Order: sequence, then structure tokens, then C-alpha cells
Amino acid sequence: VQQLTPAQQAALRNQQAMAANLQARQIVLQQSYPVIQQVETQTFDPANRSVFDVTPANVGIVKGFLVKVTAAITNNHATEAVALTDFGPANLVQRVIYYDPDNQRHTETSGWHLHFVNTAKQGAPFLSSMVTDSPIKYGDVMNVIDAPATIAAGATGELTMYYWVPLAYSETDLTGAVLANVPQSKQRLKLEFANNNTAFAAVGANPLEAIYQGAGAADCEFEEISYTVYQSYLDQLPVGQNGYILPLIDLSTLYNLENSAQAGLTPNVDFVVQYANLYRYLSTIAVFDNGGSFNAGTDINYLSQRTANFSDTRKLDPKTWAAQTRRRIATDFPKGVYYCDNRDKPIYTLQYGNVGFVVNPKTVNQNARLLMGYEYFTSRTELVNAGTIS
Amino acid sequence: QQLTPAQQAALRNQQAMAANLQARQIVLQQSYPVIQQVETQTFDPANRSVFDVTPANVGIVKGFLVKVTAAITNNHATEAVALTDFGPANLVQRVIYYDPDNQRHTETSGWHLHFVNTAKQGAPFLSSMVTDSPIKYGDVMNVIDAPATIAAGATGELTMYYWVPLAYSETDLTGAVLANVPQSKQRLKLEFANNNTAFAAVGANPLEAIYQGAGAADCEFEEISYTVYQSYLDQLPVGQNGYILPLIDLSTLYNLENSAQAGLTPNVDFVVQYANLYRYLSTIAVFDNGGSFNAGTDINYLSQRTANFSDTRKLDPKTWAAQTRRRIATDFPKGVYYCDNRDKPIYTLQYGNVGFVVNPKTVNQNARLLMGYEYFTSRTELVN
Amino acid sequence: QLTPAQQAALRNQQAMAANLQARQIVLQQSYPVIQQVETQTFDPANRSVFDVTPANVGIVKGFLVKVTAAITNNHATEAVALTDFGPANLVQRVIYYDPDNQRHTETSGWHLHFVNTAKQGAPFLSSMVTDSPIKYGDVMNVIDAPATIAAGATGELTMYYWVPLAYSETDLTGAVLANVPQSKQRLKLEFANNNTAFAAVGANPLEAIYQGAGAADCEFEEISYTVYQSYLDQLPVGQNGYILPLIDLSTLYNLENSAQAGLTPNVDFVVQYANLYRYLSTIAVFDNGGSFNAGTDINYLSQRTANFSDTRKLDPKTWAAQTRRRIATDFPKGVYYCDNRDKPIYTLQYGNVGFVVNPKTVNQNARLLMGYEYFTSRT
Amino acid sequence: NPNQMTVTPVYNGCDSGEGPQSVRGYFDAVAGENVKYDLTYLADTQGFTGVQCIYIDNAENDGAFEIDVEETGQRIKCPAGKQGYFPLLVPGRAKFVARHLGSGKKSVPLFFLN
Repeated sequence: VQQLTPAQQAALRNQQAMAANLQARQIVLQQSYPVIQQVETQTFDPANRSVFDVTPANVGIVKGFLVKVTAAITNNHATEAVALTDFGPANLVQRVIYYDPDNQRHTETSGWHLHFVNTAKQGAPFLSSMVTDSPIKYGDVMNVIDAPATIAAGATGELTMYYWVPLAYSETDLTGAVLANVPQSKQRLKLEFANNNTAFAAVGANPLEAIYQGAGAADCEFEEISYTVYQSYLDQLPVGQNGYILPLIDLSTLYNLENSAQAGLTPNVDFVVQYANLYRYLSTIAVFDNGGSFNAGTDINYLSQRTANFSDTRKLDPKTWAAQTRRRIATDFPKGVYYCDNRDKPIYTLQYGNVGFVVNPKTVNQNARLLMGYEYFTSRTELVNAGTIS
Repeated sequence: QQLTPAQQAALRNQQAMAANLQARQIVLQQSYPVIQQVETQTFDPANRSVFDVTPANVGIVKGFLVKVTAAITNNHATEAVALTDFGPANLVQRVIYYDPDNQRHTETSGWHLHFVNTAKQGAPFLSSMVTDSPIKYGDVMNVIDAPATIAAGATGELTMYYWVPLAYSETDLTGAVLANVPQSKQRLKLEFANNNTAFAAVGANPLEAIYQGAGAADCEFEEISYTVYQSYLDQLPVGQNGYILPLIDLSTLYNLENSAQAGLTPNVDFVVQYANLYRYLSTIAVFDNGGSFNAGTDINYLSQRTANFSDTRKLDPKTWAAQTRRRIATDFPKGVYYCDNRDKPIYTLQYGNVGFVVNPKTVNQNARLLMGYEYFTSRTELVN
Repeated sequence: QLTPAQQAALRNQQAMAANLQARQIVLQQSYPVIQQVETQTFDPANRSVFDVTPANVGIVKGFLVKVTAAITNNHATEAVALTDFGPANLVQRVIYYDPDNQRHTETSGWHLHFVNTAKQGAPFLSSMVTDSPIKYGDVMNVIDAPATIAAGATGELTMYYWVPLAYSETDLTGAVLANVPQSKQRLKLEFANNNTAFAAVGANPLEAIYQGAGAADCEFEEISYTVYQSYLDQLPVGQNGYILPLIDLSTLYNLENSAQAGLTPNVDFVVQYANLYRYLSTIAVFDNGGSFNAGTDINYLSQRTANFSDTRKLDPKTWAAQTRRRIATDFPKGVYYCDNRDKPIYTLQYGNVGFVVNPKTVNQNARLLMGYEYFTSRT
Repeated sequence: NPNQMTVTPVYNGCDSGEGPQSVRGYFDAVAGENVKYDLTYLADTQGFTGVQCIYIDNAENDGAFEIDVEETGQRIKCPAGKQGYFPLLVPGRAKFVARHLGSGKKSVPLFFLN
């Protein structure tokens, strides 16, 4: 007798509106053509600046942005090396924020959370090269996402990272996409990159947000960082007797990723992070930053999703929780990173906190906290008018 | 009108099939899935190795995820032992499930259940794929794991998972078990490995063993632990008459079973007839060539043949393996052959008797084929 | 109402709907069959071209060709190592002709193999590496080749190719009806020999299997092939005989390749699509004078239409990223792939289109080897 | 079954558009003629003229028609037996040569002239 049920999905909608929206989407896709286009490239030195506001092109229906980031890191230490942290190049971008033409924010999250969602959506480590026994020389030929395991004292390492900032949910589901017809109000894709203060962690320091950690960290620095943003959109925007043929539910729904931090964990006590109401949560990521230590489940008794009638719908030991994740991405996320897929039946409370994400810790170090990451859908608004005479 | 009873019964089906699918679709769109621990126990198999777990009676049950861990010590003075081809998949020797009406569903070996779990996943079950990613994904949590060797004097730790299905899949409830009721108890029975089954001496048959080597005689389990999680659907939708339920789904059994066949001779077709009436979704054939497990070199060809001597897929071993690589992205262990018939289940009475065929190139003493089947089949009717 | 246009759209929709229904019925009622057609073992020093005669039965979907070989390196001291294509070069060319002697696919073994991989979504018939303690893995050596064959040794390579007629197991577009008495099927296989399989140091490794200082003394000992023909057996019969998707079975599906030259640094090299065909995929191999580089000799690649408008002008790594989403890894050095399956390149739908490569470096004898996958329907 | 066999195809005999084709020279390596001809093409007889080059004229039909074109001396009109799948092979045995072949789209002179 669990809630909410699907009869509130029907009660929440006009099937005429949704029926129309979906039909319009299909006509647009059928009558539209996909385009991926470079909108901006830039090379800089993190010592001078690390925050950039990219201005997307206002054309057709925007689906997302592919962000390519390359960097050269020099270990100027006299004799000590540094090694990749668990997140490594995924920390080349610290944060991302997207604002649409109507000044409404969509995704606002960390680079590592964005990357983990990119992986969850692909069903395997994002843009990775799988290893096989093939004698034909397929393999890591192009180093699409790449970073040296270590950078020795005096050496310079070259890194490459890619992130997909989604607006549309997928290539076939335009929920969350943005109509940007060239009318001149600008979009804002804000990117905050790693810098000489965030990329390198000293031995004993928290490596969560860093790229490299080790004895030579204090003397590591960026030689430079470069980024290229590619915009993916649909062109040949339809016109009818009404004017632009547009799906309205898709464009009035927001598909966003967001992060948060929670503290107050105590050994053997349920730590509950409440989900808000109104949002339809598709996935949840919880990172147990145990005071700078990241463990492979050994510091946790169990994790769960709890609610507000049943009890728990999936109270599991860490390995069994990880087993469910292996079915989703064909491997484990890094140490201390836990994933939960609720795509087919999104967490939707109608009341705030009706549902919570639970972590009962076995051991809690000083400054422990859970860094949460969410993927969700939520409604914005649509009307049907325009004119132009010349 | 003329009532053609046969045509009509078929029509009645056709409507039955449609009603079933609609009911399934409604159930999937409307209850909420739950997975919850049912029981956990830690024991020494030298004391007890058979356990009857009692699942909770709630809603529609889809299956059970069984976590099994173990610690094994090799106390031989000098020799090590190494994993057999099946390794930890042999931590559970047999699993048997009975529903509330005491009707038996699956009854098979841990290794067969595991191979079906892999076939259904499309890759080695709950494995971690290796990639070039610099981000530290990988075998982080050791979901299914066992040391390749356990040296003299060492203790190794193992983890294994099995999914015992009732429902065919997350979206197809055929085979699920129906809890709106009264009924009995299933009797998820788990028969675990012990010191006798888990360790094989050099030269002994490794089929059912976890480790084999010169140190086998002095190997002992220290403990085994299991935790059974039950997966089911709660908050079943209610309509008019009561619960909206897919009647065909819930009155169909989706089972796994295995058996052993002997009588193989070089260059002669060894035919294992499909036992009629069942709708066979998959077939696994393990060529236990007298304790030797070979990578196809002891076989001329394998095939599925129907009553006219007509082969639908008579293939040399490597080509047979090629078809399997398309299904699970790799090969099953030496001597293990798989055949997918999911979209068009083998069903005698639809096209005469059918048989699974193996024509062996070499046959050692005590050779046999261990057959594993995945099937549905229900009742059957007719008249003049 | 709807007038002229609407007549033709309605007809298209009745035809499309009828086709899909027929396809669904064939898939649900029929029966698959895959059976050996022919096997032969030979020394390519004696003969390397074979014309296999497929059996005329039902609708033919394609052929699975198993190829094995033993290679010996008799050089006194030097080894040889696999080229990037390796065993995919065991078959140099494949050509198929149907019962009406209409040619379908005609391409290289390496191109056919890359399409087999693209269609699988992973290296064709490969074994993925995982942490599983259960002994899954490269057990059966379905596609395999010793990395080197030392002087005096014999190696056993194994390779498989799927020669398609039908587009896929569910889309017969491309299927073959092998219910016309008279009209038989022809599958020509041209195998590697000592001349094509071994490349000396510094020579172009494109068509070779092994390259190294011991090349001159390498020889095949033998090659063997077994052709399996694929069939959807027990066709469904209704009051008009066989229930068959007529559009599916009268539509073709071919692979072909060609070579284009004329590249110069920093200038757009454009290979026009040969208009009327519906191009499902394009493979471009940058044979930079015998050198195969991992994108470093290219500024960008793109697909451009008559307008100068690029739909995907990308730097090499980003282009590779799109491919990693398709086959879970990268194709070998210098091999670039482009998927147009859902919206095939079709001039006459939007002006001339071209595949573009703007090279950063161009060595002597540089060229682009183009591989296409396409349909060529009623039009 | 019952091999060896050969199965061939040819455009020899039909001509949906008359045409001429031109160019090509080389010295010691193997020269290749690839045809990509879906928009404007036809298969035809080829005319090979060896002028001051008196090394061998070489003609290579494709895998479907294994014609060996033998030439020596002044040119003539030749009919290739081409494959319908497109192919072109050419080889000259002399060094430093001018090959000026005529690719004809139309059924052609079947003899040889000096």
C-alpha cells in the first residue's frame, strides 16, 4: 500500500496536453535535424582566472552541451610525486550552472556529480574504452578521457576530460529541453574550473575535490587549461498555422542535476536525508566523505530509501547495494560513492520528507558528511503566440 | 453457427493472452517494488549445510537475491589450491523453491542458476568490467569475488550472489508467486558446499568443487554466511472484483532444472530429447568428459534437431561459441555450452520431438552431459 | 480531401504499415536456420580466390564465415608483429551476387569487419575482460591471433566475418528470397596470400596481417574457411502461399569501399556522397602514406551539406568520443566512424552532402579509404 | 558445392548514356584505378595507347572478370570484360611512362591497331 500511485500522474495531467506535446515533439524530431556545433573555445592559466560564463547560441531546441577540457599539470616539486585521487580528471570542472533564456536555472551541481550521472546514463564509465581480447587493435587509441596515474617530481602530465551537461533527458526524450529560438535573450552556461588551490591535495588532506594528491602537491601547478564547448540542438524549427509547432510539457519541465551536503552522522544511528516534494527524483548519489577518508563500504552498516508508510523499500548491506549498481553501470563507482536508480518510478513525495535516503554508519570520523547528488524532473509554464512583420 | 471447438478454444486463448498482457501492463504501471532482508545466518558447514528459509508472505513475489560469503583455510603443510572453473558459483550446491501451495518451481545446482543469471544479464553476473577509465571505478566492492589461489597456511575470503527467480524478469511477471492470501509456505531450501564438495584433489573431478590442488585434503571452511533478500511488489492495485492480477502470469511456473545424461561414444550423435510440453527458453550443456573440461576440442559439433533429422543450428564448437559471445559478451567456462531459445522456446507438440545434440570427438571414461534447462510450460488441451 | 500529395502519403503509409505487420508475423511464425554450406582447407600459394555457392532455400539473411590459418616465420632471427587490422586482413575482399546476378556487397575484409563491430556495439565477437572469479574469458578463441610468429613456427589464427544481406535479425530489409527456381546465390571470397599478409618494416601495413623485420621469410602453411548460411526457417504460410514482407525482400543493403587522394595541409578534403543511396554509416581510414596516426594528423572531421553548413564539425578526440558511445572503445589508429543509421545521408533530401577531413599533416601517397554501408530502394 | 566455379557480371552490351573517360601515368609501382561512379557512370570497353612507351600495357578487370590485358607497341581498341561491381587495375612494365587510356562507356572496337 505504498504511495504515491499512478492515478495521481493521471490526476496531475491533461492527457490532451501531454498527448499533443508528445505528437508535436515527434513532428519536430521527424521534420528536425540534429546538430552538434562548437560555440566556444578558450585557453587560460588558472592563476589568473577559473570562472567562465559561456553564451550558447539561441537556435532551435537545445538538448545539451558537450564540454571538452584539457590541461597540463606540472609537478615542480624537487623529489616527491603525486598520484590521481579517486575522482581525478572528473574534478577538472568544480561546478556547472545553466540558466535558460527565461532566467530559470536548470542544473547546478559539481563536476564530479555531473560526471557520475553521465556514467549512470551511459550504463558504463562515461566515454570509456572497454578492454577485450580482440586481436584487432581496438582499445584506448584516442585517449578520450585520460590522465596520468602519477606525475613524478619535475614532470608535466596531460589530461583530457569530457562532461555532458544535459537539458533534454536523452536523445529520444526531450523532457527538459530548451526552446532557444533566435530572439536574442541569452542563455548562460557557467563553468568553474579547478585551480592551483583545489586540484592538489597534500598527504593527509581531504582529496574529495582534488585531481592529484601526494607529497609533492604543494609544488604542483597548472601550466594551462583549455575548454571547448559543443552545443547539441535540433534545427529546422517547424512552423504551422499557429506559428512554431512546439511541445509545451517538455519545455515547461526542467530536468536538473543538483547537489547538497549534510552532516550530523553518528555511529549506528540512521542518518536520514529527506527528499523535497514537487520534484520527481530519478536518481540519488550519496558520497560518504568520512572526514577525508573514502572507504569501500566498510564504514557503513546499511543504506536504504525509506518512507513514509512501508518502512524501507530497499534496506541493504553495502555490498548488496553495490550489486544493484553493478547492474546499472557494469562496475562499481569509486570508494565511498553510492548510487540509487529510481528512473522507472521516481521518488515523488507530494508532502516534504515523506521519503528519505538513509545511511546508518558503522564508523564516523571527525568532519564526516554525506555529499548528495540528485537527478530530477519538475515543472516550471507554456502559451502559443509570436509575430513578425517586415 | 458451427462451434469449432478447437478454433474457439484458440480464440478463447487469444483473448486470454491479450487479457494477461493488459493485466501485466497495468500491474507494472500502477504497485511499488520492494527488496527486503528475510533471513541471515552464519555457520560452519561441518555442523550443518542445509537450510530451509521461510520467505515472508507479502504481495507478488518476483524472486530472491542470495548473498553468500565464506572463509576458507588451507592448512596443508606445503601445497596450494587453485580455483576450479566454477569456483565460488559452487558455494551453493543446490537450491529448491516451493510456493504456498507446495508446488515446486526451480530445483537446480548453484552453478546452473549462476550461468542463467549471467545469460539473463547479458554479461558475467554482477561482474565489474575492466576499462581504461582513470577515474577509480573498478572492483571496489568485491560483490562476487574469490582469491585465484589459497596458499598453504592461508585463509581466503569469498563472496557470491545468486538470483533465484520466480518472475521471468522485472517487466514480465510470468512465473511470479501470488500473495493475496492463504496458502502454505514456500521452502526456499539452500544446500551449501561443505569440506567434501568444495575441495578436489589433483586428478579428481572439479565439477562441484570451489578449489582444486595438491593441498585439498587439508582445506577447510571456517564459516559460511548467507543473507536472503526477497524482491516483491507491494500495494497491489484493487479494482472492481478485488485485486487486478495477471492470471496467466501467476499460474505459470518459470523453472530451472538440471540432469545428467551418459552414453557418449566418439563420432556418434548423442541426442538429449526435450521432455515435452515445457516451453524451453534456454539450454546449457556441460561436457564433463570424465573430469576433464575442454575448450571445444573434444567435440565435432553441437546442434538442436527436430523430428525429421533436420538441424536448425548444427555448428562446430567455435561457431557455437560465437553465438554465445553475442549473448554474454564472452565465453562460458571450458566445456560449458549455451543455447538461447527465448524468442521461440523449444516446444514439442508445436513441431515434433526436438533434441539437443552433441557429437563428441573424444570420450573419456565416465563422460557425461550435464543438462540445465530454463522453461515455462503449462497446461495443454484438445479434442476431435 | 488531402488531394494529390495526400494520396501518395496515404499509399506510403498503407505500404509501410503492411510491411511492418508482415515483418512482425514472419518473426513470430517462422524458423531460423543456420547451416554449413561449404568448408575448404588450402595453401594460398596454390589458390586464394574461391566462389562459394550458397544453397537456394527460403529467405537468406547472411553468411557467417569462419576463417582459420597457420602462419610460420622462418626468418633466421627477426620476429613480426600484428598490424592494427591483423586477422581482419585474412580475407582481402568479399563479393556477393544474388540469383538474378545483382551484386550486393563488394568490400574489403577490414571494412566488413569494422561494420560487424559497429552493428554489434562492441569489437565483433570479442570477449570482454571483467573481475569475475568464475572462469569466463577467452576460452574458445573465437577471433584470435598470435601476436608474433617466430622463425620456424606455425601460428593458428581464427577470424569470423558476417556477410549481411538482411540489415538485421528483425529488419529484413535486405533479406533474400531463395524461392525462385533458376536464380541461384554466388559468394566470392578472395583470401590473403604471402604477398598481402606480410609487410616489411617501413612498408604500408594497411592490407597486411603481420609486419616486422622477419616479414620476407613468413609464409602461410594453410588457410581454412567454413561458410554458414543463415536461415529463418519454417516460414509462415497463409492463403496466398508464404506470408512475406515484399518491400523488405526487394530492398538492398550493401557495403562498398573506395580510395580518395588529393589531401593538402589545412585544406578541407571533401568526399561527396554518391547521391541516391541511403548511407547508413561511413568509415574513413586516413592512410597517411603508410602511417596510421591517432588523430594527431587531423584538425577536424565533419559531414557537410550544400550550403557550407556542418552538422558535426569536430576535433578528432570529440569525434572519437561519439564513436566510443557506439562501440564502447576506439577503432584502430587512423580509422574514423560516422553513424547515420536513424537519418541516413540521402542527397535529393537536402542537396549534396560530403564527408570532410581537414588534415594537419599530409605525407607522400596519403589517401582516404572510404567505407560505406547503404540501402538502394525503389527509387 | 561442385567447385571450382566462376560467376561473372558485365555492362558489356547496354549503354544508358554514351561517354569518354581520361588520364594516367606511373613508373615502377602498381597503379590502381578505383571507380566511385554512382552519379555519372557506366562500364565500358577501354582503349589503351602506349605511344613512346613500349613497355607492356597492362589491363586488370576486377575480381569478377579476370581479364589480363596484354599490350606492346602502339595502341588499339579493346573491349574489357568488366565487373559490374566497380574495379580498375593497371600495370606498366616499363619505367617512366605515360598511360593514356580511354575508358569508354559504349561497347567498342574489338580489334587491335598499330
